[PDB]
Amino acid sequence: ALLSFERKYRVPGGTLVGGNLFDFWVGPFYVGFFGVATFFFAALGIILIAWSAVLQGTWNPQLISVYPPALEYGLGGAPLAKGGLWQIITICATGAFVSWALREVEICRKLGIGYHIPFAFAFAILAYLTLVLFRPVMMGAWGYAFPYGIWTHLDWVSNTGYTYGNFHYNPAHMIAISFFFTNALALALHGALVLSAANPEKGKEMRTPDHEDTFFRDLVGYSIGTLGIHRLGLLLSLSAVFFSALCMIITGTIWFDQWVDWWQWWVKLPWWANIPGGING
Amino acid sequence: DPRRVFVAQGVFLFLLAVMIHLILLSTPSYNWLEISAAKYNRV
Amino acid sequence: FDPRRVFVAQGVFLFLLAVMIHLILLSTPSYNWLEISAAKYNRV
Amino acid sequence: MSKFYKIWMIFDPRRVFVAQGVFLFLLAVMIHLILLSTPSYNWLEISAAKYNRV
Amino acid sequence: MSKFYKIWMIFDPRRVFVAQGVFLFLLAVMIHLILLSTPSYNWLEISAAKYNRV
Amino acid sequence: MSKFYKIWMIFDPRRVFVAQGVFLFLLAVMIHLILLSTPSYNWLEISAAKYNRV
Amino acid sequence: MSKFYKIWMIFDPRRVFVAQGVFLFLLAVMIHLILLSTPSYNWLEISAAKYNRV
Amino acid sequence: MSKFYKIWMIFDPRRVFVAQGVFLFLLAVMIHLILLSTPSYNWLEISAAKYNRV
Amino acid sequence: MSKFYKIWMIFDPRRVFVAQGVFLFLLAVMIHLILLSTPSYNWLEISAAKYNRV
Amino acid sequence: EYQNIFSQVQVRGPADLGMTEDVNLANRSGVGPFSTLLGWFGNAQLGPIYLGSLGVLSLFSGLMWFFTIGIWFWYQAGWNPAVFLRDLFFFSLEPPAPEYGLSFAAPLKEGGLWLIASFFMFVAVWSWWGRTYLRAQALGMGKHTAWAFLSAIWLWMVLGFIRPILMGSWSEAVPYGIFSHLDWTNNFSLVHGNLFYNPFHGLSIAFLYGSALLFAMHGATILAVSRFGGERELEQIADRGTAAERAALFWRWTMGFNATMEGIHRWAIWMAVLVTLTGGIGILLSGTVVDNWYVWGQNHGMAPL
Amino acid sequence: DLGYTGLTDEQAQELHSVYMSGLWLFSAVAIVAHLAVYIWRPWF
Amino acid sequence: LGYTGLTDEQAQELHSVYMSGLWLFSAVAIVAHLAVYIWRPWF
Amino acid sequence: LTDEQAQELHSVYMSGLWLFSAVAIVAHLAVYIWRPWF
Amino acid sequence: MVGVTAFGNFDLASLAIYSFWIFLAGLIYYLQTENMREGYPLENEDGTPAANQGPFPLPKPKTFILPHGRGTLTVPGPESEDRPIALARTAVSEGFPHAPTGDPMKDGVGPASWVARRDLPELDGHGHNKIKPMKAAAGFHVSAGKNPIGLPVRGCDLEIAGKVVDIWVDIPEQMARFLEVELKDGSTRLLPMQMVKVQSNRVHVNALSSDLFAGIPTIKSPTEVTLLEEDKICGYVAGGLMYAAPKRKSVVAAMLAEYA
Ligand SMILES: CCCCCCCCCCCCCCCCCC(=O)OC[C@H](COP(=O)([O-])OCC(O)COP(=O)([O-])OC[C@@H](COC(=O)CCCCCCCCCCCCCCCCC)OC(=O)CCCCCCCCCCCCCCCCC)OC(=O)CCCCCCCCCCCCCCCCC
Ligand code: BCL
Ligand SMILES: CCCCCCCCCCCCCCCCCC(=O)OC[C@H](COP(=O)([O-])OCC[N+](C)(C)C)OC(=O)CCCCCCCCCCCCCCCCC
Ligand SMILES: COC(C)(C)C/C=C/C(C)=C/C=C/C(C)=C/C=C/C(C)=C/C=C/C=C(C)/C=C/C=C(\C)CC/C=C(\C)CCC=C(C)C
Ligand SMILES: COC(C)(C)C/C=C/C(C)=C/C=C/C(C)=C/C=C/C(C)=C/C=C/C=C(C)/C=C/C=C(\C)CC/C=C(\C)CCC=C(C)C
Ligand SMILES: COC(C)(C)C/C=C/C(C)=C/C=C/C(C)=C/C=C/C(C)=C/C=C\C=C(C)\C=C\C=C(/C)CC/C=C(\C)CCC=C(C)C
Ligand SMILES: [Fe+2]
Repeated sequence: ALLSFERKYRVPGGTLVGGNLFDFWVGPFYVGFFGVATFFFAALGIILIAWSAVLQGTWNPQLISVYPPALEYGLGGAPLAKGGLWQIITICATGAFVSWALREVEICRKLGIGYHIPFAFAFAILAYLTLVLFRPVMMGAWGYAFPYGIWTHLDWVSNTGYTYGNFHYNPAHMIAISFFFTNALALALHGALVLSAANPEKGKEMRTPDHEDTFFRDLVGYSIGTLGIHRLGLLLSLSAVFFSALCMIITGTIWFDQWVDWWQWWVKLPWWANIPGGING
Repeated sequence: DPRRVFVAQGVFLFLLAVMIHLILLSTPSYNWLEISAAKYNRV
Repeated sequence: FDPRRVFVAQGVFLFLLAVMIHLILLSTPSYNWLEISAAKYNRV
Repeated sequence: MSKFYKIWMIFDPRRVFVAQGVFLFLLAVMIHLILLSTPSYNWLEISAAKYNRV
Repeated sequence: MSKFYKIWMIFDPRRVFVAQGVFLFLLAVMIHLILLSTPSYNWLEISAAKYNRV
Repeated sequence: MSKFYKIWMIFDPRRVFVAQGVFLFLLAVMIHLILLSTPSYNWLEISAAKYNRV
Repeated sequence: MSKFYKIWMIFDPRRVFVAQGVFLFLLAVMIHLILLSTPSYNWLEISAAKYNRV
Repeated sequence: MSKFYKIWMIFDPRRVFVAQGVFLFLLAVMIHLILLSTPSYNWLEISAAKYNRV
Repeated sequence: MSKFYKIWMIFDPRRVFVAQGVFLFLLAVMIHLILLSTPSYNWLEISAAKYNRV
Repeated sequence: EYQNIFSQVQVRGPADLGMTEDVNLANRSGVGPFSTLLGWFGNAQLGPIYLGSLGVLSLFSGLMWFFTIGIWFWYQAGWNPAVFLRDLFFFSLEPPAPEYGLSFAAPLKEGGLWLIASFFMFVAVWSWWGRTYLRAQALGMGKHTAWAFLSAIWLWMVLGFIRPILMGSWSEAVPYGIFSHLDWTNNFSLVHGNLFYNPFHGLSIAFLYGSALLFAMHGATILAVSRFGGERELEQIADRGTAAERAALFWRWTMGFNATMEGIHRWAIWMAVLVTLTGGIGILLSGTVVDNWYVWGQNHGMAPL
Repeated sequence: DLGYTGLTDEQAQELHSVYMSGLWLFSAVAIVAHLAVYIWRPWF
Repeated sequence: LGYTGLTDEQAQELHSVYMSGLWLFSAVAIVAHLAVYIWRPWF
Repeated sequence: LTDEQAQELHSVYMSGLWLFSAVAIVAHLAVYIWRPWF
Repeated sequence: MVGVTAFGNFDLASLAIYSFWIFLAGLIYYLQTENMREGYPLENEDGTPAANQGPFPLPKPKTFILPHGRGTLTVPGPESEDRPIALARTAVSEGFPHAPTGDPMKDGVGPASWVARRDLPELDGHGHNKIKPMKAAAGFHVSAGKNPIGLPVRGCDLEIAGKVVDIWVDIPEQMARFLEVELKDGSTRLLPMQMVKVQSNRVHVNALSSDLFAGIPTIKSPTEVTLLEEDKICGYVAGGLMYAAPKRKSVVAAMLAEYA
């Protein structure tokens, strides 16, 4: 039912809409107005994906695919069987994600903590909306969004990437990838450091934050601190997602050619554009 | 801070001089070494 | 100005600039002492 | 030139000597690889052509 | 050259000897690999072509 | 050469022996892989060709 | 060779035995896979060949 | 061989037994899959051929 | 074999029994799926052949 | 609202030389300068760094690796500083051609230097791993960092050493160069069919996305409960406070389950380690067992045909 | 009495005996199934 | 040696029952190996 | 550990080591006779 | 070894993927088991154990040996909270809020909650106190940004309830922790830095108003702060966000309240 310590926190108030209409729990889950909304949307979306499985003709979970409308339909509606189910599922998913963020706001708010978590979830929501809503609308058709399938949206990724050659040459792409790799590195180092401090050589006393700073300063020579590492983690993840959204919003919209052709500008800069030798020329 | 300003100024002056010399060396003309080679039959 | 930091920066600067100048000379077909010597002494 | 010795009241000998050793080895490696890269002064190929090893 | 020994009043023997061992092994591996890379002085291929191993 | 033993008043035996074991094993693996890489001295191929196993 | 036993006043038996077990198993797997890779000494394919199975 | 028992004054029985069980099961699965992979010793295919099933 | 019972002074029965149940179920599913994969011993297809269901 | 993203006022005093158990301080250097720029985000103090036997080994090997690649880049530009400036991202130190196989008989100029640089890189990385282990040991801490680094090293070794040996060719390792190694990645994907249909590739991507997810989640949670001293985590493990409870209750009321101040770091370390673990397995299987992953996916219920 | 699990000698013997009775029952059912399959269609 | 906690007699008893189990396992393995070898040799 | 403990442990180790070595030599001779590599 | 199958389509790719599925299930079980060391067993809203405990059993206990001779913490263990909670349940059924009986902030329930930690200061690595006022620390000085010492302190109702005297810093960590804010009562209160907005002329506190500045739990000793009283101060300052919402002069709050 309740954690040993949970009861002193289960108080009324701190909710955006609906007073105490839905200000109650179902098991551990806090419900709220936006919890009601998000349960509705999630349930409807999962059901409509199952109905897509029925219409398509497979029950293999890895072959179920809900394709967006084809290019000729433009930005209008499509029949449910050939593109409309995708649109309804997209609306359901957007509503579910937004309601989840607002429910998180309500919970953060009943507990008296900052709103960093719904903040950071909004970044992922905006990346999803970039892929599904902003770019296809800016670009003319719902057919540029990805299908809802486990292995068929990878086909969308591959085709979109190879439309512009090697997508590795997108520069915002490189920045986003560097942020992702740095984020994974920092997460591994942080988890390892805290665990090694709390679980020292075996039977000797528990370590202190001073030991963590000492270890990492011995390793490379500059410890960032606990507050520093948590700030850096939040910012690395958010920067990665932001640059992903940027690299995809500019693709097919202001850049239409091979991306190495973008990299071509530095090579042609006046004070080396003509020299013989090297890779280029 | 005079120290930071002086370091930035020195870096700026040197980098700008190198850029200007490189711009000159890029052009077929003004390339003192190469026009000297043409003059003195170094081919 | 700390004399130690100034001296280290000056040494790095002088050496790096000398290397850059030597590389610029070696880039040109002329002034490449090794290669013009090879042409002179029939090293081909 | 006589009182250049006062550089050692400016610089700690340990750090200077480590940096100097690293610099000298790196420079020697630099020059040896530059010589090896050119078809002439690549003493290996030159000996190989002289004694007809191929 | 007689009083080079005072280098040991500058440098701790332990650190110097570790660095020297590392340096010497790395240099030896360097030179052996350089010799093995060239078609001549790659003593292996030389031995193979001398005894008609193929 | 007689008083080389004083190296053990410089170096702790435990650390030296661990490093020496690691070094010797790595060197042996190095040389064995180099021998296996060349068509000759890859004793496996030699033993396959000598007794008509192909 | 008589007093090699003093290695155990240098090394803790537990750590040495764990490392030795891991090393021995890894080496045995190494050699078995190397044998399986070559068309000869891949005892599987060979017995198949000898008794005319497939 | 008589005093091998003192290995248990080195190793905790619980950890050793868990590791040993995991190792033995993994090795058995290894060897069975290796046998199944080869056209001979794939006892399934062999018996199906012998009794003319398909 | 008589005093194998002392294994239960080594291992907690609860954990061992959970692990054993998981292991036995996984092994049974393994073997059944292996049998179903082969054209023979796929009892489904075989019964389809015997009674001419297809 | 103050968001705790940047410090709004800084303080400093005497430098902290660090704890002093079982650590030889002859090898620890002196504290460096304080950075006001780095102080707006985390600690402002730089140094002191420990310089041991493995430290010197790793520094030497890594410096020679970097220098070797640089000297090859200089040769490859014709010794022209302007060409080096303009083609810095296009230069490449490429491994031997396939016809040499695994032999060390490749001439200096189609891959002898690649082999030399690779040897230096090998020594540098393994020395750094040993240094991580020993720095953890000196302070009486656990070896978790060493094992996470070992996962990263596993992927690195598979990419550069183990897979070329299995395929019997040095030509299938990764060239040293920015755009060249990106093209190596793309061409590896093209040659083996889609890596998108490599299941371990998909798992690796799942755990990289999960790393970004989990670490945004955890950074946001700790910054949200930093008003109760939540960033001081070792002490919250030692003596649970209200920050830990509020974090646990947020995640419990949000998704039905929560973690501990201690246990979220087990989640974090495993989430980050599995990336390179599954990646190494996938790359090792790639080409050695499967050479067309799309067909494999068709055969395994993954692709429609 | 190693006490790792806390059980005593008699408890250990009782639990092991009932385990082994279950184990041999499982084994007997497995042997019956194996004989049935072998008679139905041999794999040797 | 004083690394785990057991005495001499406990060590001998545990090792003896282990080795009885080990030789039982080995005997079953030898029977299986002979059966397979007779059925189809690999040498 | 003391001197006597060291000698006892090393002696039992070496007995195990030579047993392992003997089994290895028997296996190597069997393989060599079955199919030589020299 | 490219492409031979042991059975069906099963090869090393398949063996590896299934082995990973098994390993992942085991790892998930282990991770949750480690995370069941605080807050369990589960309990009803009336304190008695629940019929629920979950599919995952509790792990075996492990012991942390605290540094500086503080003792040992062994988990999981018997958890009580060694303090009375002033709440009354709203409904007879479960999953409903418990309303405060008296003043919510100040009995310490809800967002104003606190935990009975050890009434001792946390120590740095060397044994001294970890957190310390500027005057008690030797060598520390405000190093960048707007020095808050000497500025007035304004509450959420646009009154000034006191003004800043000193900064409490965290010695090894080298960062400011509390504002010592002194009232024209003359006694001093502690302000967490992450709850204060330091401006050019003014230190704004969105959490509290003037009349609530006096209620902040004061510190036992005047150069040190213990963990208990840090919870106590932080919990009240933070619970001020909901429990001082009425008294607050926010444009958007008045906007919505007038509409509502
Ligand atoms: C019986 C029937 C048979 C059944 C068979 C099936 C069994 C099913 C099992 C299902 C899974 C169950 C749960 C598993 C996870 C459990 C984790 C855990 O318990 O943590 C406790 C424990 C917590 O320690 P602590 O309490 O915090 O320390 C306190 C001490 O004071 C301070 O202690 P410390 O500081 O000294 O730390 C020491 C310890 C603690 O480690 C940590 O601190 C956490 C670090 C996490 C990262 C570790 C991964 C590093 C990867 C290394 C290299 C990767 C490449 C390997 C190649 C890939 C495989 C081909 O270090 C380690 O354990 C890691 C050693 C890594 C060596 C790997 C060598 C190659 C693989 C060999 C397999 C055996 C590995 C060791 C097993 C025994 C370990 C004692 O941490 C561990 O022991 C880690 C467990 C490591 C498991 C194996 C790692 C690799 C797994 C490979 C998966 C491959 C799947 C198959 C796909 C391909 C197939 C073809
Ligand atoms: C067309 C290109 C192909 C493709 C080809 C490949 C290939 C090929 C590989 C990957 C790999 C990966 N790809 Mg892919 N990839 C594609 C599409 C994607 C997409 C996407 C949305 O489209 C994503 C998210 C990913 C994501 C990923 C990662 C999950 C994974 C790499 C893990 C990692 O961090 O490695 C980076 C980490 C390392 C390499 C470890 C380094 C460790 C060492 C110790 C570091 C030493 C540092 C050295 C000494 C330098 C010192 C510097 C100084 C100290 C400053 N790929 C397509 C299908 N991808 C890898 C993988 O594992 O695949 C299974 C891989 O090899
Ligand atoms: C109380 C107030 C009452 C006021 C009533 C008076 C209002 C009158 C409104 C009349 C028309 C309103 C126009 C709306 C603006 C549309 C922009 C436009 O220019 O249209 C051109 C396009 C025409 O597309 P086209 O492809 O046919 O032609 C290209 C456009 N040209 C050539 C003209 C440049 O139409 C659209 O953009 C369609 C967008 C559909 C928006 C539906 C969103 C649903 C809400 C949920 C969103 C979140 C999830 C997103 C998922 C969406 C489904 C997958
Ligand atoms: C690809 O490579 C191929 C596969 C071709 C070749 C591979 C080769 C590899 C190298 C093969 C490796 C084989 C290994 C080395 C074999 C090892 C065998 C031995 C070490 C396994 C041990 C088995 C013994 C087990 C069965 C023990 C059983 C005993 C239990 C029944 C109970 C006893 C446990 C305790 C002591 C009992 C009571 C507890 C106390 C309180 C008294
Ligand atoms: C690719 O390269 C190829 C593979 C081609 C060639 C590779 C070549 C490499 C170099 C081969 C390397 C071989 C190594 C060097 C061989 C080493 C062999 C020896 C060192 C291994 C030791 C074996 C001994 C083991 C079996 C010990 C067994 C003893 C146990 C049974 C118990 C004894 C333990 C303690 C002492 C007993 C208890 C004592 C009490 C008092 C506590
Ligand atoms: C002016 O500047 C100077 C010249 C002074 C220096 C500047 C240098 C700059 C230009 C350096 C540039 C460096 C490049 C850009 C770094 C790029 C690195 C790339 C991105 C690395 C990516 C992948 C490499 C990994 C996968 C390599 C893995 C190989 C390991 C597994 C070790 C391989 C083991 C070898 C093959 C064993 C061989 C053993 C001996 C016997 C040869
Ligand atoms: Fe943390």
